[PDB]
Amino acid sequence: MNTDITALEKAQYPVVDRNPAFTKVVGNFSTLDYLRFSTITGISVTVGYLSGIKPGIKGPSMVTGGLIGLMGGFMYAYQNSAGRLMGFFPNDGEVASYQKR
Amino acid sequence: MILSVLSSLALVSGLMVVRAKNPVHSVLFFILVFCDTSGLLLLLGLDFFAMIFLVVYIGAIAVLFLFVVMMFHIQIAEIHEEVLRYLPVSGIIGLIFWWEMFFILDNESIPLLPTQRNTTSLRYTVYAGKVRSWTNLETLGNLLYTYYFVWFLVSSLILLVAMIGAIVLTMHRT
Amino acid sequence: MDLIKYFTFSMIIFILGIWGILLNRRNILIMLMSIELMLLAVNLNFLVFSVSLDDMMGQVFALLVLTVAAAESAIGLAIFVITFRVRGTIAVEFINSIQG
Amino acid sequence: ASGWGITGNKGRCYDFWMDFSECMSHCREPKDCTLLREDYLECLHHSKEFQRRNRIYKEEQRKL
Amino acid sequence: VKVLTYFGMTLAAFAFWQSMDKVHVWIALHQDEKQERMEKEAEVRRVRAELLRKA
Amino acid sequence: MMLEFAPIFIYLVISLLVSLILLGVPFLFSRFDIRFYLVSILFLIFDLEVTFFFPWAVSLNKIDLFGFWSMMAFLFILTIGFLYEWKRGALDWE
Amino acid sequence: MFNLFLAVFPEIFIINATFILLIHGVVFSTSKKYDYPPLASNVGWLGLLSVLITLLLLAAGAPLLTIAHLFWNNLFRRDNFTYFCQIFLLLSTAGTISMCFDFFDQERFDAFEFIVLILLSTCGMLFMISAYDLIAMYLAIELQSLCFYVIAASKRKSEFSTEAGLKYLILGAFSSGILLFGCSMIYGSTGATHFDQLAKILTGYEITGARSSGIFMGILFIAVGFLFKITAVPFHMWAPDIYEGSPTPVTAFLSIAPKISIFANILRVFIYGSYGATLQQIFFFCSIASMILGALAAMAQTKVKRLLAYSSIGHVGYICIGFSCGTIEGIQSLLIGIFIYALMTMDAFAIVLALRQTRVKYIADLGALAKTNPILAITFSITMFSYAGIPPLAGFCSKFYLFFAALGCGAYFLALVGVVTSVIGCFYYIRLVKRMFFDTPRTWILYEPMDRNKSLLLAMTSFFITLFLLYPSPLFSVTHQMALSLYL
Amino acid sequence: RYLEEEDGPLMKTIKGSITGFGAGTIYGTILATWKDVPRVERNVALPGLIRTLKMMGTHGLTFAAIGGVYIGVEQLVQNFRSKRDFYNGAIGGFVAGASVLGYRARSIPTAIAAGATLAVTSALI
Amino acid sequence: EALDKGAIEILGPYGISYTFRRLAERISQLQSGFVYHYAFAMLLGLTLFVTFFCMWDSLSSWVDNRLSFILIVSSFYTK
Repeated sequence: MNTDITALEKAQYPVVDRNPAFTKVVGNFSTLDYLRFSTITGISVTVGYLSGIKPGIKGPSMVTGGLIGLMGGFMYAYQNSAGRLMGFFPNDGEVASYQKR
Repeated sequence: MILSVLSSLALVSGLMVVRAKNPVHSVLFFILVFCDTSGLLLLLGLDFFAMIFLVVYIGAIAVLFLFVVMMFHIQIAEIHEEVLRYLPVSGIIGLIFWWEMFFILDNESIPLLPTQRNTTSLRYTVYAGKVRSWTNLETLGNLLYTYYFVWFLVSSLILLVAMIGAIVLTMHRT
Repeated sequence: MDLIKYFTFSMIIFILGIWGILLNRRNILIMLMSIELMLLAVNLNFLVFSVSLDDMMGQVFALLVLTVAAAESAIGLAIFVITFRVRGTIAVEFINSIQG
Repeated sequence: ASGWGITGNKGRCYDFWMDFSECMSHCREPKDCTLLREDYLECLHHSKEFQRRNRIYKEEQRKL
Repeated sequence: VKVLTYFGMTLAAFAFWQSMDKVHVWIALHQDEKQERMEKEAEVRRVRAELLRKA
Repeated sequence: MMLEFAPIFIYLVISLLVSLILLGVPFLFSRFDIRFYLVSILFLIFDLEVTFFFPWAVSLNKIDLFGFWSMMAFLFILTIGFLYEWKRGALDWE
Repeated sequence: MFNLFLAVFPEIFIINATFILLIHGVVFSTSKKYDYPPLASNVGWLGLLSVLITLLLLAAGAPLLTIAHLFWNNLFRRDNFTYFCQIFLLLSTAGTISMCFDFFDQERFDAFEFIVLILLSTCGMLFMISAYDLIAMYLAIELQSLCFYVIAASKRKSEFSTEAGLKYLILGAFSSGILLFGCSMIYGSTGATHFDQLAKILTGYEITGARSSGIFMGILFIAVGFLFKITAVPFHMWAPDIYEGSPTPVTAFLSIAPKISIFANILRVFIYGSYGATLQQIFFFCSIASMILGALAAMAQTKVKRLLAYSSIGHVGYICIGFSCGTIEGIQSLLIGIFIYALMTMDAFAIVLALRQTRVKYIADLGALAKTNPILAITFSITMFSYAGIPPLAGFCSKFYLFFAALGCGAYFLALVGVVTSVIGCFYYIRLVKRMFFDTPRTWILYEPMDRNKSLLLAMTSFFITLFLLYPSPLFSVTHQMALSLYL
Repeated sequence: RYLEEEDGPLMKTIKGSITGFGAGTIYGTILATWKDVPRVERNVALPGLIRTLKMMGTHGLTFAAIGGVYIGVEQLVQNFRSKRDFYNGAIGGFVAGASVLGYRARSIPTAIAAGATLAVTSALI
Repeated sequence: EALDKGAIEILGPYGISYTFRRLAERISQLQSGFVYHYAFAMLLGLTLFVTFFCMWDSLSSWVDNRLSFILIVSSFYTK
């Protein structure tokens, strides 16, 4: 499969890595990325618990909501980290660990 | 000539689909239209599609129709109607559609009249594309799952909707 | 003259679907079957055109349309079944309550 | 226009389509790409070739 | 319908398709006249426009 | 080449002749069960699955990992549907 | 390889969440341990959460949706226009779902599969907006339509719901076949299905004497399918019956979400394309017919749902006038009208769903509502006057552009039709205010108060309707932005 | 903007009548197909077809009458006065509507309303 | 009596209300409740589209745009 990451609208910030790997993007998670992930996971677990009381399945409903929240929170954090590393988002921190390292 | 034969068989079978008094007979004449279509596809050289029309349209869809329409036990009185009064409106609509639509390719695709000369010696043959031939199956399979896989997955979503709807609308568990 | 004859085959199938709609006011099962005829005529056009233009895009869409036709027939017959179950008959005089 | 042939090779009319597309990619007036466009459509439908051969057939029938 | 009724209908449809073939041949034979008529009418319109654009 | 289909047509003609000879020689001397509709629906779905497998199975050598995983995702969606069928009692005829 | 799928993170997430909700619902609804609990509201809340998370993922990753555009080019095309259209669609889905919980609880509609089908149709409309090829467009349209057919017959024991499902299925399959025929004709005539290839082949010639009749009829049949989809006359008669017969949340969802998705499709297939004014005349004549028929038929109605259905038909006519004129301001005003009509329709259907707990069916059932719930009667009147187009309410923008385009594009018959239809509409809208405020019936109907969700949504939409024209700049600028993203 | 025709007032009237007859035939066909059949004509095919053909004939005659008298009176008014305006044709539409539609509807107010509507539809042209 | 409560009423709110009520009545009966009528409407709309937007090349020799709209409005006064 021929692949091409070239985006339609060019990055507006220094490109630290144009196609960062999965492990590299994950290792690039900042404290803000872990804050977004934890907030989305906690809100999802809360909604699962509160919506599950009436049917009587608050536990399993918490599990289902937490799974949805874990998926969405990881997705949001990965999005932010990869976009920073590709220069689509403000990434002064990534540029610091690039000039220095 | 063979196209004329298949066209005539399909025309009569389709008329029978839309005009049979008994709907079960309408489903069986629909199977005959699909067999005729498969023959046409074989003439086109598309054997996979010719076989898949038998497997899916006759083997699965028409069986669904037959199962449902047989268990309905429809009495002729509930669906009968004299259709002589529809000759004029059908005549007008069919004539308009015929003239506008059976000749839609004539201006764009002007036919080659068959001359009284052997124009079959002017067939140039290229052996480069004949060294390794692809079947219609391999040509389709080269594309479905890689370069157009999103449409493939959306079709799967359509099928999942079909399953869920079938259950939610008809299921009466014992 | 090959292409025009294939196309008129598909044309007669489509026209027969239109006629089945026109001629079956009291027979909604045959209205569904006429719609299926129209969908077969379009599927054939894509195959014929794909052969005529030497292009594979017609065949990909032909397979995906067959999937759509299957799903639509399944759901349509489900709706038929539930309508029949509620009314006990398929006559069109019992599916005309909504009006105006 | 897609380039995928029904026998696993480049489509018959793909080169004409491309040349049309490169032409339109920098000509601000579409009338600048008329010749390549009608070449691509002629590859698709063979309309002018068949029309000329039908002219030949007509003249032969007239002179017979 | 009876088997023979079906076969008579198929024969009628075969005759109809052969007539359709005759119609297609006829339409093909009149391409040159139609293009000539189209050219003459286009020339009429263009002359009329060029004469009207003069004022 | 479609050349190998002509013998099949002649074979069909001859088989029809034999059947007519065999069947013609002796002439000389209100209950709807939803489960049948449901089994038809499931058959239709899995028949389309077998249909999409044939091009894939003959083409695995060229699509490599990408085509394998695209088919896997297709199967995953349809198997979620099948699990829904199982849990709702569509596969039980009791 | 993984990073290429950043272009489809929202769809991947929402599809996976829908699968999770399907499994959760089926596993615990069949459970004897939990006494087979109804899960429509539990799954509904989790699905509202999933929709909101999808909206966050889409909104935040605005540049990333255009990543790997060459690789994804033959499947879809994401840009500014699709970005804002999809955000609007997700917001509409979220509001519609939020208005369903009282219906689930008090009616006891326990089917969680209703939510799953709404989510799958939302995935379908998401794919419709980003479709950039006839094949993808058709497939996404069909996924959407199949979900709608199933949910319209969700009350499977009801005569009305089954009838609506049957009529919907038959007529929708008919129109879909017509549209597919159009696509096949276009493909055969041009050898292309991608929207860019179609744009190149068609530009510069339109009807130049030697006109491809195949392309003409392909455009015609595709337009017929689109006009069926937007409930435009004479391909409209399904809509009032289906709207009335479906369950009221289904009617609410159908009156908003599918219009956004198909108008996105219409703008990308034709405006981005190239043909004669023939298609513009098609939409012009359909707009005129829609205004006239909608106005008169709405005047004839005695039931609330049918009146809202015919009102929507009239307003799509008003909207399609903006498509016909073929200017940047035409597209801007079409987008503004769609936005304002969506918000107003959500307001009206929140009121209708609130009153359906007492089984409101007739307009006469609203008698003495100004006495039994004064604030609610005022909120419904603000909505009705917005519908009639009376300034300074938000509904006045549609009237203003209708008349502006007509006196600019040079039309005077259109201005006359607009005047007469506006007056007729004002009459049958203020009839509802007269019923709630002026009549003194012998027998009253006392309505149960609405839940918190519908009250919050109603308060917000009522503030928007009364106050949008005080600060309308963001909508104007964002719609202008979208109109230009289509061409450049 | 109009310079594509050969005209001929008698030919104009004849062709207008022919076009009106065609339109009336099609409109009567649609009307006949839209209505149901009476209960005592459902097991018999011929009377329904006869009624459909009668509807086609009646509506074709009426529409041909409109399309002929309209154009004829328009030309006769524009010829005898020798001035071209929308005032000619307005009177023709008035007389066509009034006469034919009041003959069919059997009423004077209906004839006046038809004449007024036809005059307006010609004044907007 | 002759003008205010008379002609101005009849050629005004009294007469206007009556005719629009009758027109709304007539249009409402178009939505007949029969699925056949709706499909027939779709088919007739497609046929009208095709006929007007393509089959209007050589019809102009026999027709006039005047007579076209004359007959449509004249249709409303039938039976």
